[PDB]
Amino acid sequence: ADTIVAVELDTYPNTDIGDPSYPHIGIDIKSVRSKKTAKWNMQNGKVGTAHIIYNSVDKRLSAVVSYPNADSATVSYDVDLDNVLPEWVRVGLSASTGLYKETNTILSWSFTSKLKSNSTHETNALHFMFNQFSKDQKDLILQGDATTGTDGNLELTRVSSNGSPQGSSVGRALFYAPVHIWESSAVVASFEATFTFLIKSPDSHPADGIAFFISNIDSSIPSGSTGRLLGLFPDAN
Amino acid sequence: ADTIVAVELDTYPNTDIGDPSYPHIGIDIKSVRSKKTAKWNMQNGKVGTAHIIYNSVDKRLSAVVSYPNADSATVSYDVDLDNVLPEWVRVGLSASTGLYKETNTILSWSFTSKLKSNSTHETNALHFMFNQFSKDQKDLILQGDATTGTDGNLELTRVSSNGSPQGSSVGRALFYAPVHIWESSAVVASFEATFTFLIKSPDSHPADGIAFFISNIDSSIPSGSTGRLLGLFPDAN
Amino acid sequence: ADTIVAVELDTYPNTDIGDPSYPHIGIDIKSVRSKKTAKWNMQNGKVGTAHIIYNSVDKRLSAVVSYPNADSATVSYDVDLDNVLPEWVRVGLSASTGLYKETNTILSWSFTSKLKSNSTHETNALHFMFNQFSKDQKDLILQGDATTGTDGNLELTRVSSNGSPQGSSVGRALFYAPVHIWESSAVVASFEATFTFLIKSPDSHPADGIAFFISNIDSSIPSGSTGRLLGLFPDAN
Amino acid sequence: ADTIVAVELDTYPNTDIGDPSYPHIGIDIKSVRSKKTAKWNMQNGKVGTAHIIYNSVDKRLSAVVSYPNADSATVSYDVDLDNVLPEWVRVGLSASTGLYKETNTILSWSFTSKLKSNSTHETNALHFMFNQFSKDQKDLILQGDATTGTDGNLELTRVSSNGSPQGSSVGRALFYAPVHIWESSAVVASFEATFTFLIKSPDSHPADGIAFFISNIDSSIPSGSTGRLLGLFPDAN
Ligand SMILES: CC(=O)N[C@H]1[C@H](O[C@@H]2[C@@H](OC[C@H]3O[C@H](O)[C@@H](O)[C@@H](O[C@H]4O[C@H](CO)[C@@H](O)[C@H](O)[C@@H]4O[C@@H]4O[C@H](CO)[C@@H](O)[C@H](O)[C@H]4NC(C)=O)[C@@H]3O)O[C@H](CO)[C@@H](O)[C@@H]2O)O[C@H](CO)[C@@H](O)[C@@H]1O
Ligand SMILES: CC(=O)N[C@H]1[C@H](O[C@@H]2[C@@H](OC[C@H]3O[C@H](O)[C@@H](O)[C@@H](O[C@H]4O[C@H](CO)[C@@H](O)[C@H](O)[C@@H]4O[C@@H]4O[C@H](CO)[C@@H](O)[C@H](O)[C@H]4NC(C)=O)[C@@H]3O)O[C@H](CO)[C@@H](O)[C@@H]2O)O[C@H](CO)[C@@H](O)[C@@H]1O
Ligand SMILES: CC(=O)N[C@H]1[C@H](O[C@@H]2[C@@H](OC[C@H]3O[C@H](O)[C@@H](O)[C@@H](O[C@H]4O[C@H](CO)[C@@H](O)[C@H](O)[C@@H]4O[C@@H]4O[C@H](CO)[C@@H](O)[C@H](O)[C@H]4NC(C)=O)[C@@H]3O)O[C@H](CO)[C@@H](O)[C@@H]2O)O[C@H](CO)[C@@H](O)[C@@H]1O
Ligand SMILES: CC(=O)N[C@H]1[C@H](O[C@@H]2[C@@H](OC[C@H]3O[C@H](O)[C@@H](O)[C@@H](O[C@H]4O[C@H](CO)[C@@H](O)[C@H](O)[C@@H]4O[C@@H]4O[C@H](CO)[C@@H](O)[C@H](O)[C@H]4NC(C)=O)[C@@H]3O)O[C@H](CO)[C@@H](O)[C@@H]2O)O[C@H](CO)[C@@H](O)[C@@H]1O
Ligand SMILES: [Ca+2]
Ligand SMILES: [Ca+2]
Ligand SMILES: [Ca+2]
Ligand SMILES: [Ca+2]
Ligand SMILES: [Mn+2]
Ligand SMILES: [Mn+2]
Ligand SMILES: [Mn+2]
Ligand SMILES: [Mn+2]
Repeated sequence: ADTIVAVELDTYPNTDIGDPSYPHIGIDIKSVRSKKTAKWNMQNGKVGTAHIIYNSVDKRLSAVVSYPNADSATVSYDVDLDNVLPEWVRVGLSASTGLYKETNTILSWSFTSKLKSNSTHETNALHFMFNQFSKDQKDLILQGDATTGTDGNLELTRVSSNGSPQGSSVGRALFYAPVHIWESSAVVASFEATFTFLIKSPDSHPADGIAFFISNIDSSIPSGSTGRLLGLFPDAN
Repeated sequence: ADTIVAVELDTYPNTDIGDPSYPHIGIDIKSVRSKKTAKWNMQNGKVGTAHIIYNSVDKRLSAVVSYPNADSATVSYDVDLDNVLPEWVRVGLSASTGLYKETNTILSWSFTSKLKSNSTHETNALHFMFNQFSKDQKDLILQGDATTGTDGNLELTRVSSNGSPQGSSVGRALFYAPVHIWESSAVVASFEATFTFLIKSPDSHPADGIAFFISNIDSSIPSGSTGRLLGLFPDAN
Repeated sequence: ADTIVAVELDTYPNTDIGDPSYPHIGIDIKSVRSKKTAKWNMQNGKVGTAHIIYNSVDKRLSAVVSYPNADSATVSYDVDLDNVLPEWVRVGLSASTGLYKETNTILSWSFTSKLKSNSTHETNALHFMFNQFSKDQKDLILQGDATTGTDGNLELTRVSSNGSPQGSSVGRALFYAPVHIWESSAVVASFEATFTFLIKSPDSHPADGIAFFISNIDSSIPSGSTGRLLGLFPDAN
Repeated sequence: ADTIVAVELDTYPNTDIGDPSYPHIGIDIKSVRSKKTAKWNMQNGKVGTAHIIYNSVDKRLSAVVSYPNADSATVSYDVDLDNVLPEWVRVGLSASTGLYKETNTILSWSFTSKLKSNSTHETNALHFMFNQFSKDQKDLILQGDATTGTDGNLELTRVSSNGSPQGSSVGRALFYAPVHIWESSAVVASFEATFTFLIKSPDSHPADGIAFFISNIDSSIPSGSTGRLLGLFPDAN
């Protein structure tokens, strides 16, 4: 079973499995039942921005989601990633739909990871920035229904040619190269991710959400993880 | 008076004004009496590295000081900088000696500040990195006994030609350009500073320490700030 | 008697002083009479992007100006900056209008300067990025009619309250901190500048242009350098 | 066959296949017979630094190799990479030994690639920096005799326990993720690579050299490319 650490932008509330009674953002550590959440005033049809940050000194994972001229939603949680994730991982974006749908369009995504070992200026780093996605994005591993190229955007879940979202869809996009997230000999290790999305829904209550996640290198979409499971978890435990 | 926020690498314990009975690192908010401190195993004659970080989401200021092949001292403190510092500040390094002395050599210094406002990828940033200092460092405002050029280093406090430290010396070096540390319309604001130093001392107990600070633009060394005041405070209150 | 090195986005052809008989971009070394130019299909009312680059290895200064879904204008020129500019300079943007006007709006501006001396990874660098300008931009030195704040933009030349550009106007904005552009002991020295502008003109032929420039630290707008002189030169020599 | 663009630090002169009669640095475009070379005063036993740069505006590939306190060798060549390399490539380091040997130790390696298309601040970038290599470097694809971990360095060619180099050895190390080197809709595309090496040789004339290269994603060591072929070319055409 995959080891997952994710920050979810949960648009549909599934109270039966622990979700709060409204759209929210949460920090999930190995389970879809968020260890911490915050109310999120999702704005249907508007481009928003998510920013995730973490550093080994504070051992605190935080996320801020906001829309232009609007209050931002903030969530933070104390977690020592050394004891949760393996040394090498893959980072990515996941999204899903179930009975209800929504577009899970990613317009830009950037990631920076830095490791500082016990030495002078000896800092190892990885940084990638996508402000436009091409049809053949060789450095991205697309899983499920995720596709790129449509107007230079990344569509995590299935969308029809006329532009409408489909139900029962799952898709992920992971950066090709493995990332060295931590090391026992690192004085300081830190990462930062940012991505802009566009969640549009024609129906009543949009579903299900988008999630930025970190996982074991060989992770793949668990079978039957559409809907509430966000393409990350095998069950709702 | 000046508004000061600093991270001190205090080498001499002044128990009468609140210092712990050993060398330590501390976080000072408008007072030399550190709001929080941590034991620091200072290594006389060795080059060490200090790393300070802060972000508006966690509103937590942290510092890590370490020497190659040795544990690192860490100190953190929750503080909302919007309520302590003016919108525009100047960042710098300060050091002093009193009855006892030590060299306060800075071998490198780097700083990165980022402000993200309510817009797409509209991030304002400033970054400077000095790995060598010249005799005529036009982008540094030197105050007190601070000088540059000797072997490409920055000597905060007075050192004679033969290479030995002088007592009752104070010196600071501030980056020329003002830094926009925070803004009411910022989704995320964060900064990071790093510097390597070399504290060498002929005497028994070295004194007094080095400090990375942030202050009002027009700040200058308070009178009598040699010794325990680290060139930052006018009194010990 | 300022030393000026500039890349001009010349909107009005002043053939009496050497201009080609059409809008163009040019590389000026100490004189308004460009050492090299290239035809530029200026698009009234549209946001464009200028990108300037230079490195001490090739000792070649190049610039590219372009608008979306349009051909870009390119101009390059071989010049050893060590022999033209002082070691320390200030970088900035300049603009002017004469009998004819146009708005000289700057929507963003970034600059990166790197110096690599004779040592291991010993690189000195400076980088600043403005994606939004505030009313009180303390890190910018505004000269002439230049102002900031209007919608988060930088208006190099005077614009009335309704939005119409004014004739006979000059404005410049220089980054506060001096920049160490070159050093005799540098293995590699290089810089890069990028800025987006919006030139709008209600009249027949727009005038006069915008220019990215590098100068001696104490430079200021020369007397009567409105119009064709772009706020950079004292005369048309 | 593979498409190769490389910058070689050739330590052994093979006059028969076109090499100058002294150690040199050269730019190879699809052939081991450099399109341009420059004399290189290789210093056996000392750590050196290579720096490669290129940009689509000047369409010029340049390299600078140097040792602390010594003049540097420089070589440049005009080449439009859009017409030589496929859109997606992999970048790496190669080295080989033949009848004669030398150690081809890489102590650090960094690369930055940027693509700016017809859009506002829409820049795609990739950057990685290794200042230490681990035993299990998951983001590197090691080919041939290349190994990592020995004192935190990357040994491109076979070396023994006591530290001496072996003859008839070839090794390469490519960054895991493919790199989007150019795009028809890019206003500016550029890259920069830097690496520090240590060439030590106990015998008469060291051989054969180190090379930084760019190739088609699926490139692999051609059969019998030890010696003068540098693990890059199938023959000496
Ligand atoms: C076709 C498909 O892709 N199927 C996926 C599947 O998707 C799930 C599907 O769920 C539809 C409904 O399923 C159940 O009936 C309920 O869970 C229902 O949720 C509402 O009711 C439950 C129980 O009463 C509540 O706990 C839950 O919070 C929710 O409440 C409703 O919330 C709205 C908004 O707040 C409110 O306005 C309503 O009043 C409130 N209803 C009530 C009665 O109070 C589901 O709607 O589609 C969902 C949305 O797309 C997914 O989230 C579901 O997962 O999932 C499985 C497993 O993950 C997958 O394998 C399958 O392919
Ligand atoms: C010349 C100059 O620049 N003067 C500065 C001046 O510098 C100060 C000066 O202080 C010297 C001594 O001053 C007092 O005598 C004491 O504060 C003494 O400190 C020891 O004693 C006090 C009081 O008993 C203790 O509270 C304090 O912790 C310290 O204790 C001693 O600590 C050592 C190490 O742990 C231990 O080995 C001893 O056993 C212990 N002593 C006892 C009795 O227990 C000072 O030494 O020089 C200092 C060092 O350079 C500075 O830190 C002082 O600031 O400062 C003023 C005001 O800031 C400035 O204006 C002036 O120019
Ligand atoms: C009020 C103010 O700010 N004054 C500035 C002043 O600004 C200058 C002013 O110039 C206006 C005209 O001045 C002269 O009459 C001419 O130079 C004229 O330029 C045209 O004519 C000359 C000479 O014949 C040509 O060499 C030149 O290319 C231009 O040609 C005309 O171009 C258009 C477009 O291509 C074409 O359609 C016309 O047919 C063609 N005319 C002819 C006869 O062929 C000036 O227009 O305003 C200018 C524009 O705003 C500025 O560029 C001028 O500098 O400048 C001084 C000194 O710099 C400053 O101190 C003063 O305050
Ligand atoms: C074991 C192995 O890995 N083999 C590789 C193989 O490696 C090659 C091998 O070459 C050894 C010698 O091979 C021939 O004898 C010559 O090419 C010789 O080179 C010298 O002589 C030629 C011809 O006369 C000159 O053109 C050439 O420049 C060189 O000149 C000598 O240079 C020195 C220094 O300037 C000077 O002092 C000498 O006087 C001068 N000699 C003369 C006669 O003038 C080779 O030495 O090992 C080499 C070094 O390790 C490799 O570079 C060779 O490639 O290569 C093949 C093909 O790539 C590979 O498949 C095989 O596995
Ligand atoms: Ca949910
Ligand atoms: Ca003290
Ligand atoms: Ca003109
Ligand atoms: Ca050779
Ligand atoms: Mn949830
Ligand atoms: Mn203290
Ligand atoms: Mn002109
Ligand atoms: Mn050669």
